[PDB]
Amino acid sequence: SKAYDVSEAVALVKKTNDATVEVAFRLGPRKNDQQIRGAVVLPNGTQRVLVFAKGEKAKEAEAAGADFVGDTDYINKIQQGWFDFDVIVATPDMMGEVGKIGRVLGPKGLMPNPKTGTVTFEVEKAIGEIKAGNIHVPIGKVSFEDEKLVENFTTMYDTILKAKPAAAKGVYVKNVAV
Amino acid sequence: KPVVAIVGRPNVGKSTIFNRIAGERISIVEDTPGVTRDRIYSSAEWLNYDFNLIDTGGPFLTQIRQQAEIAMDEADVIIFMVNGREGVTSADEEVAKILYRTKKPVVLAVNKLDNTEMRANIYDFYSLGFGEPYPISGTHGLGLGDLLDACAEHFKVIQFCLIGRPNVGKSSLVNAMLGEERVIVSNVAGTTRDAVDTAFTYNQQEFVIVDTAGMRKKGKVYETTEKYSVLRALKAIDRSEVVGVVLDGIIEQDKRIAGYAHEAGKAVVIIVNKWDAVDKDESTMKEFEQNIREHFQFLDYAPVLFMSALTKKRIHTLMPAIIKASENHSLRVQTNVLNDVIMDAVAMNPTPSRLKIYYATQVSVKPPSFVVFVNDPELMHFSYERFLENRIRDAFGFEGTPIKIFARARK
RNA sequence: GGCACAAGGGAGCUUGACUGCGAGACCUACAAGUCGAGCAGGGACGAAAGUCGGGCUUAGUGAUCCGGUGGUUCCGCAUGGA
RNA sequence: UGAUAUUGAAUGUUGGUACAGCUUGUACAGGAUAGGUAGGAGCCUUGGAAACCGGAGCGCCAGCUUCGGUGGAGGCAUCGGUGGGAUACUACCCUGGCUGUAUUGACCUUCUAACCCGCCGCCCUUAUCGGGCGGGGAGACAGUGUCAGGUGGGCAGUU
RNA sequence: CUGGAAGGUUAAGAGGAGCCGAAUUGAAGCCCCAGUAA
Ligand SMILES: Nc1nc2c(ncn2[C@@H]2O[C@H](COP(=O)(O)OP(=O)(O)NP(=O)(O)O)[C@@H](O)[C@H]2O)c(=O)[nH]1
Ligand SMILES: Nc1nc2c(ncn2[C@@H]2O[C@H](COP(=O)(O)OP(=O)(O)NP(=O)(O)O)[C@@H](O)[C@H]2O)c(=O)[nH]1
Repeated sequence: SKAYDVSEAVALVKKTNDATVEVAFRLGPRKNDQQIRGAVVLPNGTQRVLVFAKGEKAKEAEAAGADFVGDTDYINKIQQGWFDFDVIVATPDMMGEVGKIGRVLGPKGLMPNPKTGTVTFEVEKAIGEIKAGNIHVPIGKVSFEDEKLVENFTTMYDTILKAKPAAAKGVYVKNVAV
Repeated sequence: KPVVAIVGRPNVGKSTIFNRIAGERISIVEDTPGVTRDRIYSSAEWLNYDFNLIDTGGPFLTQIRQQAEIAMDEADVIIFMVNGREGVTSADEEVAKILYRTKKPVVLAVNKLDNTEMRANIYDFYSLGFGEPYPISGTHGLGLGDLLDACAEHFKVIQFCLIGRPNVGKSSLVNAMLGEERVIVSNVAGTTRDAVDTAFTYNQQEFVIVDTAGMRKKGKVYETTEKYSVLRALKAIDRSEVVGVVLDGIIEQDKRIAGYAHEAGKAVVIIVNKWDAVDKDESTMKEFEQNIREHFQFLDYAPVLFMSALTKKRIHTLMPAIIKASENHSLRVQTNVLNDVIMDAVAMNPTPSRLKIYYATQVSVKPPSFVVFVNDPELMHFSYERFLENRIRDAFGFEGTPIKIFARARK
């Protein structure tokens, strides 16, 4: 019945366990025009990112920490197989070509789309930062200390609010479930 | 022949596309509420191929959506429009749920992309798990070639109209005629929005009935270009030759509604509805019979018919009435016989400074029309013109149709 | 008003049957309105130079105040955006 | 010709809201055949966990959801993938209900105080005006101020 | 014009088998009841 505080819930989701502390947030479609879906680099913070870099952009992609780049087309290797691993990003030139292949990325949630900051010319800066109207966000672990998830939820809430959606009218906040 | 249908959500350029395929009958505005409210048919042409097209809609929402499901099944291939600018919405999956259980072919389309730079952002549209999206634009004719082929891949008389004022029962009238649920009926005025085609055969004879959603007072039409729908009624009148008028068992606008039809040179028939509502006993019909005769005198040839949609009485007599008006509206006469009687009229009325009559002949057969060769075109009097009119309408039938009369000079 | 050097026929694909653009006839009231000089960009059997079409004018009513939809290195009323 | 303030008091008839609590989504899987967000970090236990037998809702009329004492420390086994899934949820939420909680709305009786009287008495007063007290009758409608359907022959404009 | 459903038809069809049309459904209208004559 009682709404706890932020300084209490970080110390208490220690006790709700090495598990991962995640946050749900009910948003306030009618408002799809100014919907609230997104990604931001995190403060208090293993992935396997595979890139689709084209041209010279592969040359800076092999030194940042990526596992496999490609031989400029391995979607034929993606056809009939392809246990995908963690994250797929791309570049704004071959995205259309990969896209015209079908929904091998539709119901699997890895389709490159430049609304998320994942399809850009800065592939070296993109590898290094990734490593019904609702958003899910993993802010961290159980084993993090009490001062880590406070900055993590603060950064994510300031990101949500920094993004005060248009048609701001009416309540924006409905629920925080830590 | 193959039948194609388009479904979707409010604001997806559907009616717009359908119009761009062929014609502009479909009403187009910019707002959430104003959408095509029911099925409508047409014809198309794409190579040897010649399929049709079914247009659907996005208060009362259950009915139209149900009507859309009716279309859904009896269709051959499915066109599923969706917007491109704002990505994926809740309503998209909502409709996708029924599409998944709809064991029919699906071709997806993406609108609102009218420039090359906007052609992208299609990868995101891979959720449906359907085939390849093909962008299209409404303002411009972009990307339609790929779409049509996408459809062609799976691809293997008289007309009369009914008009009136809103909230009279005109929609109930039609559906009952066919005996089929075809158009939406509601107790609120102006439920229907735009004209709907319906083709059917009666007694080895095919017919085409049309609705016009009723019309309010001419000063009473102040809305978000709902005149844009009113004009569609006007075009419909031009399309067909016979008009039936429906009054509920009299207001001057009903006379004004009959105004456009009479001047149009189109046969017009008087019909009443809801006869069950009023008292129904001996000699009741006379009161209305002379009231309409007294009110309406600039028309006389219109026969009077009685029907009640709810109880479905006398509805059989309505159709035949229409056929009789047809040939009357398309009938020529022997010029010898016509001029044979013109003089008898002048013999009995030798008081036309004096007009002279020499000749009269039928020229326009589409609508009973003729021309008289007199000495002085100015010397006439409209009453005398009204005199020669009745005489001819009494020599022969010419009933249920108007007559236009012309008077050329001697020359 | 043509005598084939403008009614046959492989290829040359093919409505440049185009995007830029301009000296004279007109009617000469002009506006308007029309018809045909002259030229960069490859764009052709093309090789020597031939290309703005169905070889008499005969049309898609007036093509417009017909914009309400769209690209904007143009303005934006105190400074940013709208 | 319909809304809204005058316009108030109690009955039942209901509604609409929100707040809790309980319950709901059988699907082409998975001990059957369930909506948008993590592959565990098992439970011993309990109308049966194997079989075992009530109860609806029901049913997708299949076969489930738990209230759940026999066998019972036995049992399925978190665990995998004939459908795009796959547990122990951090769990949020919707959907469809039920329960009660409260805040209103509306109809039925309606009572009187409102608001009314071209009703009868007394006084101002010598007065068929007017006014003040009494009774009486109708009583929350009426009428009264602002918003929407005919309708003016009443007023214009007009070629 | 008035009821009371009985007598069937169901009507173009909606549907269609063989070969243009099987079966099978299908409002009215025909008193199929008189009173009525406006
Ligand atoms: N910018 C832009 N606007 C478009 C395009 N196509 C349609 N629209 C706009 O979208 C509006 C909605 O289209 P409309 O056909 O009226 O939709 P509807 O009649 O409601 N039927 P539906 O909602 O199912 O599509 C149109 O009036 C037009 O202004 C397009 O390609 N680009
Ligand atoms: N009693 C009775 N009611 C009727 C009759 N015909 C129609 N109605 C009713 O009158 C209303 C009018 O419906 P509808 O057919 O939409 O009339 P409309 O509005 O004039 N047609 P539209 O919707 O195209 O404008 C409906 O409630 C219908 O049930 C009739 O003969 N008798």
